[PDB]
Amino acid sequence: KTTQPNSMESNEEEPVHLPCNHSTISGTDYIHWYRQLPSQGPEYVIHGLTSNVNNRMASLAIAEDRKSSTLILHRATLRDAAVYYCILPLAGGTSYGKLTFGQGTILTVHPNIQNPDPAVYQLRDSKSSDKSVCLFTDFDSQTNVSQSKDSDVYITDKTVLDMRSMDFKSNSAVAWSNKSDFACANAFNNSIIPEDTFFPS
Amino acid sequence: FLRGRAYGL
Amino acid sequence: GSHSMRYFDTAMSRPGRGEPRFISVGYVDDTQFVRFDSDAASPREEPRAPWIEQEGPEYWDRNTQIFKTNTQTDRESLRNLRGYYNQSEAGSHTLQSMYGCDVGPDGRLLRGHNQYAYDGKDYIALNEDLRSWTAADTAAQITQRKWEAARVAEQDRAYLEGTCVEWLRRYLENGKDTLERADPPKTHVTHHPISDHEATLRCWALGFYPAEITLTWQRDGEDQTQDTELVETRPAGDRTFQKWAAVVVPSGEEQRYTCHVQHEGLPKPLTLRWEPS
Amino acid sequence: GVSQSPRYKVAKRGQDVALRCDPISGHVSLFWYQQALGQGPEFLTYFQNEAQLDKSGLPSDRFFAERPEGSVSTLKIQRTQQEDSAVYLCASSLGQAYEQYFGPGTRLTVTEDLKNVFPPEVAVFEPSEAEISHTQKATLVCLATGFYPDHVELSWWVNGKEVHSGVSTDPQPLKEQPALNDSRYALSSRLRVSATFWQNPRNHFRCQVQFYGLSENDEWTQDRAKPVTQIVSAEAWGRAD
Amino acid sequence: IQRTPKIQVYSRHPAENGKSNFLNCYVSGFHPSDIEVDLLKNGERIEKVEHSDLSFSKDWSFYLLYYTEFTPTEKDEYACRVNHVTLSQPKIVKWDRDM
Repeated sequence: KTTQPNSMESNEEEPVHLPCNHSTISGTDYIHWYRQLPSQGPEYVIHGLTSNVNNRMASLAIAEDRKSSTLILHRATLRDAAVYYCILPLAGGTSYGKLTFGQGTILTVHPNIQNPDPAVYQLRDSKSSDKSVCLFTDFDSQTNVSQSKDSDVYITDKTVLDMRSMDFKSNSAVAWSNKSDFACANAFNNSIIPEDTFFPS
Repeated sequence: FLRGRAYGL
Repeated sequence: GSHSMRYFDTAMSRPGRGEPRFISVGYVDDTQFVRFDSDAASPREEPRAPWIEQEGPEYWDRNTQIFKTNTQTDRESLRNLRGYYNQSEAGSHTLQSMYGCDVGPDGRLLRGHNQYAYDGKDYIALNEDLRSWTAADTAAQITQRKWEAARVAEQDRAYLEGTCVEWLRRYLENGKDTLERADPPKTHVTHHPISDHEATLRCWALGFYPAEITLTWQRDGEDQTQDTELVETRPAGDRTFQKWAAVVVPSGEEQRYTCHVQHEGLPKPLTLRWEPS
Repeated sequence: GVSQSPRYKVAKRGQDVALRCDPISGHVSLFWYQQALGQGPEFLTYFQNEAQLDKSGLPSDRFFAERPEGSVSTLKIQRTQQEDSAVYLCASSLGQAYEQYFGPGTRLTVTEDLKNVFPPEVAVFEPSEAEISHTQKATLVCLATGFYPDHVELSWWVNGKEVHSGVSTDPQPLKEQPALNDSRYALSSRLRVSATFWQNPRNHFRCQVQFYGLSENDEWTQDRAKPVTQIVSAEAWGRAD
Repeated sequence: IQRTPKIQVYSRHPAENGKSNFLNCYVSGFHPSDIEVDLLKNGERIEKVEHSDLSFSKDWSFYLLYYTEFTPTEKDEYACRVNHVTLSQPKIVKWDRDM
């Protein structure tokens, strides 16, 4: 049994330090790390005993008394966003490999938006007539998007979009309703957004 | 105290 | 405090007869303190040991649990080995392992060991430096690549440099009233007529411990190491050992021979000869 | 890598389900795990070749697993219950202690009645002229609503070919009726291209939603079309202006 | 790779007619570990017999000790019967008070 933070944040291009505590570890116990990208199966990252295990993308440092350890990603990227698990498969010799992923740590990797221009536009249907959607986009990663206070209003989580060739990454959230006592000026009122957010006429 | 071997040949 | 703790494992497949059998006996020099057998009806160690039973129930359950995890590991190994050598499923095979550590009076580690054998022949052993392997044939080489890729040596080195030593100089202290002791040999020399011109002179050494010992004959000071019959050291069935050296001598010169006995439980090498009565 | 089937399954409370796993060839060890929403995978059973040696994780008698020739493995669940809804993972390896390679897993959902299964409606929202002006960029938004179970795969298609560059889909669906326990789901995605690309009327933009629902073996007495595995898409043409 | 077992039959203590003692039959140096051992008294098998726990030497060969309490006499004969995969026929070694 191990324990680690429920979540951690980081910006792309930065080394990430994921901690883990395993107080009752044995001298024969190996420290393994697995991760699970969104809607995918878990995958192996690295494993070690005592000495530091280095590798291109991720290295592992183990405390001298071995009651704590850190998984080190030398340069986070958006693809590195996922759940990381600290595991002791052998359990002092009482186990054989069977994996006990705990809760793990959800690593969110925020993009470095180097050219903010927050705004909330209103998008029309291409087929219906009175269906509208609000799009809050181009805001920097400091900004967090919270869920509306209304049950008639739905809001997605912010997600990173990357226009691959022009390498233009940008954040964006979407809100929408069935009502119409719903404009975009009030859509994200339950969120702390940039005072200079642009609201078209 | 027995060694806990897990890696088979 | 100069001894050694060693484990002797055995895994023997029993295709066409039942399930595999597994044995794991522990040793501290010439004294067995623990025993784990897969045929045991309740996990009681039919080889229990004083200084061992003084540890809690956590210890005994913990070891018992590790042992059972190991029966699975060895079960996987037998099946892989069966494949590396292309053997059928019916044939019965054996896998044995020997590991432990030696210490000096210091108490610290002098050397660590970890060797495996298949069907009675060496397979793979851990090197002096406890960081590399030595594969006998090309099948063991398969296990070699596998073990270093997974960096298994580090877990072996860690057990030997730590657990093995730590627990040894704990068994030594909890049983200093038995493990550091030495039982000296009781020695007498019998005379057995072969015929008219010959007779056997047998030199016995009984009730000693440890097993280590050296019996030597001599004719007028000349070592008879060549023409001497010598049996294999045998257990008496009470933690003690026996052994005897014998030489054939012509009826009459049986006074020119002397037996020499060397043993830790002896203050000084002993010298003896046959005395009629 | 490791394969698993089916990738998606919807079951009525009380029926039996069968999941399958095809491990990497040659791998001796094979493990099964169950993963419920927000939780980490949970060990279920283990196989050393064809022999199941550790089943300490099987919830009850309802779960039965096999692996006849020590290769393909089957996990069958009798009388499925709501607590069975989870993603079942499969992992194989060189030996019990070596690194495990997992499969894409089977996403299983257990509902009370198949009448709860609804395919998604799909709508495409066109880029605002405000966004075009302000940034010379255009963001198309796709909205998939009213589906159940939560088994959908959304993709974007431009002029016939599938696109990835410039796409951002929600990792997880929003519940439409959070309060209710049979709430259907809504998913959202975005495709962003430059103004001059969306301003070419001859460019075709299609939002595709692959829905996984009832199969032939499933019974259907309702009057509305059987919610079968189908794809539902919405399209939009570039607007000059 | 098999090795035939060596047999030694002897008493724990030097035999003295009348004094209770222990009869031993030490089988060693064999492979594989499967082996059948019986202590005999005037050709007939002794049923009151216990044995040590299997284990092996550095050379990987196994060894075992079978034993039974007894009181030597003048006419009585004792022997050890051993069967093993490496033996065409059972190996029998008579107990010799002087060896």
